[PDB]
Amino acid sequence: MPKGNNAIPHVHQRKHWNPCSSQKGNVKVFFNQPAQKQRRRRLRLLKAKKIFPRPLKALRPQVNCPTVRYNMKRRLGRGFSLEELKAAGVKPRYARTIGIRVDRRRKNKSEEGMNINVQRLKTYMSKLVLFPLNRKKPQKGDATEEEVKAATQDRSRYGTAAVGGLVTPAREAPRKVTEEESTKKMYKFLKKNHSAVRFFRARNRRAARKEAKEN
Amino acid sequence: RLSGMKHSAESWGTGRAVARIPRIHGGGTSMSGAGAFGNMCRGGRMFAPTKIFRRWHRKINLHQKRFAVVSALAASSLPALVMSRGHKIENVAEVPLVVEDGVRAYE
Amino acid sequence: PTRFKKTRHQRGSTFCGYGRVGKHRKHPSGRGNAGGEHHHRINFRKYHPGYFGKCGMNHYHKKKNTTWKPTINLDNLTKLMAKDEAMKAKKGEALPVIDLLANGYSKLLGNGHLQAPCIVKARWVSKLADKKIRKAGGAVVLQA
Amino acid sequence: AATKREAPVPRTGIIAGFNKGYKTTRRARRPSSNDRYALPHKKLRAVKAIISDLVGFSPMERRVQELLRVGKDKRALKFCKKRLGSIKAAKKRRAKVEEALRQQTK
Amino acid sequence: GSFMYLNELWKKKSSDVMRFIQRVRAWEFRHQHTIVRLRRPTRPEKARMVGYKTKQGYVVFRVRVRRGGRKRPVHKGITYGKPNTAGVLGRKLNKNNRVVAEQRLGKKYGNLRVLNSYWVNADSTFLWYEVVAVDPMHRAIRRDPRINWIVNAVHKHREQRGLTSAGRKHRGLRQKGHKASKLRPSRRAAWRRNNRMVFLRKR
RNA sequence: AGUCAGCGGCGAGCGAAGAGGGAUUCAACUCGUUGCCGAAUCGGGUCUUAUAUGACCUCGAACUGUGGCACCAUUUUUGU
RNA sequence: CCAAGAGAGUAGCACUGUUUGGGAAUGCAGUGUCAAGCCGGCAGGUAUUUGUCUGCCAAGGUUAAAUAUAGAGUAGGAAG
RNA sequence: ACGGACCAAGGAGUCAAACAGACGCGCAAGGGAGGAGUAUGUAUGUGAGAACUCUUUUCUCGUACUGAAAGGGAGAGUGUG
RNA sequence: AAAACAUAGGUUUGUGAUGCAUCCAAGUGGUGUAUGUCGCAAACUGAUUUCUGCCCAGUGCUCUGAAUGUCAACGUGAGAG
Repeated sequence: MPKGNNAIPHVHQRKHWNPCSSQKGNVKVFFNQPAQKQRRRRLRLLKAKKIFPRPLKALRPQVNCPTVRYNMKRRLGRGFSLEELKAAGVKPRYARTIGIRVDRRRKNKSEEGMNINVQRLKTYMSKLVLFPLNRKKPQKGDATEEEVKAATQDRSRYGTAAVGGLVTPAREAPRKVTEEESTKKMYKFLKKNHSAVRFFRARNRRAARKEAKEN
Repeated sequence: RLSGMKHSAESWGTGRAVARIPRIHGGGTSMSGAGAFGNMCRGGRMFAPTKIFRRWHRKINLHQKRFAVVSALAASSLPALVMSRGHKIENVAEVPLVVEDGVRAYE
Repeated sequence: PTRFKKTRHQRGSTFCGYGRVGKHRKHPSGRGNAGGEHHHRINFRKYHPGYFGKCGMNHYHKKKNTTWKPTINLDNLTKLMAKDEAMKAKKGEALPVIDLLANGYSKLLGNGHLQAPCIVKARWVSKLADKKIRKAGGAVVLQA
Repeated sequence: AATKREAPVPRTGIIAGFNKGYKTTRRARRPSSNDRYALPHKKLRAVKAIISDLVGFSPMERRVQELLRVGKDKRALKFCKKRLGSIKAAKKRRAKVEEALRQQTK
Repeated sequence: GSFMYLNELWKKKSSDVMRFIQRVRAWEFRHQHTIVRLRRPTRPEKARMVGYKTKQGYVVFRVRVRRGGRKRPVHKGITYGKPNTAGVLGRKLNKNNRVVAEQRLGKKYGNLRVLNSYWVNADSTFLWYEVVAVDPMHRAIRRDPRINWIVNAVHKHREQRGLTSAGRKHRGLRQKGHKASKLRPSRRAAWRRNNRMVFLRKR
């Protein structure tokens, strides 16, 4: 066979379920994708057209969201926070009618969220049109101005009324350490904090031993 | 899906004076016993059946795809090349011959 | 592509260059992994030493995100940092501000020797920063 | 139960080492009405008990009871654990028979 | 709600008192034919709470199914095979008896839709479940906009697709994510998923 | 992530989830245990009304169908 | 002036089997056994007791849309 | 020793992962998006898996390793005292 | 196509119906048996004739035998668990 020194024994397609003259079977190519893209697209656009008075995206909260790896990150998450919604004031049911999500399984871990959210909420609202009904009095919420939009077409992305992110940026500092930090010990010393917890821990040395040594 | 491949045909084996392949099952047909399944048989499989993932497809590096074009854009006006390109114009003058955008409205 | 393949070069030729000796039909003489221990031993041992057995210890249902990576070392940072800064702050009368998070990471391990005190809003450090940052009058702010 | 829910947890103040990520601003959770969960919703008790009474006991219940009546009371270690399954349950039965008797006795 | 009593009372299975009740039932079935319509449940509490609400279209069945387990039927009990799935009373039987039961009801007529069913009794022999079955043809029922969902195309049976909660039990549905897992897209579907092939658009 | 999860003559061979990004989504829903109750508030039938409704029987239905309420509430709670 | 009305031979446990990558058990099925002071119940991937602490609140009941079509699918395009 | 009476037309080394080298090829501690999604007319169409892309978020792999672990962790700069 | 088998003829077991024998996925399933020791079942021997020894250690079988070696679950009581 040829002599070439290349990257040992490989190549893969010559394995299981690649339907041969047999049959099988677990098939799911992506070649549909153009079409699919279009399927997403063509539809999406076409959808807009239909819906049309409507701002499309439905307001949801903003969150900082998971993990360590995500500990530092925010995403506009699912749902909302009834509590917040409450805090702005708004009947959830009604909110649903407005097209602002709701939730429950947002259990709502901390303060910040409200704060931010009320502003989000508010902001949408600031940017509210609300359509009334004629004959019937605009009134109910005080639904507004017929010509004002143009409700239709630009569907909308809610991000406009209340945007995504938020963070705080920190700057320039001619100083600090001099007050202190150059003494601040971090050659372990500010490891100590962890250390203690580790060390005194359950099956850990400082809780058992010490106590034992004591009696 | 299974082009060719289709008789309940079996290999006849050895002692039978003959190459030992699959052969058509059935009589009268006068396909009766004729070599089956594969490659070499009439109407059969071919060798290597025609696979679904061919790599009809690719990546291209983005920098690279573009970069390339980028060389090309210059060479869209490296005139000799352009002429050489089957492009001719006796007319030839400024390379590129840069034209009014006013033209665009001509109906 | 078809034309490159050896095959093209190798027709009229039986063996496919496999050897006239070795009429190695289309079978394994081996097959997948296994048999490593008898007939492939020397190879196996040799080329993939440390295998099998299992030993040390384990952490079931481990959830690796939770560990997801944190580490940077020093000079590294400055580079991320605006050069203006990095060609300036040195003195200690301007400590430019670095938020680790954007950089990713979380942990600081030694190395580097920098070229301006600055602030790193940093999450964890080796021993060395007490001897580096600190030595530098550069800075760590641990997060809270 | 409400012994588990009230002005909790002013978490503090910085990551790791017994305190962690952020000095909480511990929102007002949990108005969680599923702490309605039985309690002595009086109804439960009332009914359960009537009927409980109405049915008398189980063979076993009595059986263990005997053990008490003597005082083979590490016994039923088994009965309660095996018969009822699990250690809690065991406990649960244990009260359950015992009580009933003890007060029943007066 | 009297059921509150009823229920608890109903928990008292293991007792003499019950066992009277049981016993009569245990002669009654034991006397009785295999599957019977009922003019009402014998365990209303479950029935009503598994949803029975007093009007036509709601049909009651009591059903008898042999309990026990089963043999792997094989002629003459011989397996060639490699060892593994062996034994006369080998493969144990994945589907549940209730489910079969329901299913057998499902098979039993050319109509009924199991709304659900509950066990009522078992003896040394038979399990009894009292089955809440519905016809989806009564004009009142059909009229009934609450339940009419029942009418629809997916309801050309149900029970054999595994639609009771119990069926769904053997069908495995738990939402506890890491005890929810695999079956969540059926058994199969997920298999199809999980053992997918290299569909990579580009490469 | 074919993975530091891992199973496994532990070998062969196998082997996942969570999160993130993301598509799609304004998606969410009932009953049974709460006084529900001045001839069941129901339903089937009938008959009106051009349907409900009206109406009346039937008689399915007080072994309980309605309505109300449904551990997110109701304001918990107390402003009774 | 108070209430405060949430699913059982099921859950569970043993046992067996089967089944799982799921590990001193991922389920299921059979069989036996068989739960709730409600300071509860369920979950929190090394057995346990034991205790906290952390997340939910099962065991009845319905629910587009985004997905599939995998070979044997049918109306009507587009193609290579 | 086998196979080989004759002539047409057939008739056999494929697709393909990670991966090792080689080589061209891109950029370079980053690189590779990548999933998607948006996006506006050429005008069939269009606001191009495939056109053009185009990309904030980044994602993902890469730009220290070592320890079973618990866990740590590199100018132990150089030089210097 | 026989020196084979069948075969009458020879010999023993097993076995009396809530049974024996026996078929069976299962069922109130089957068959022997629409029947009952002059019965059935089961095997061995192979007309008539004539005779058929010794061995029960072995190895089976058999045993209503013994009874306290053993032999599973199973229970039973015993420690924070």
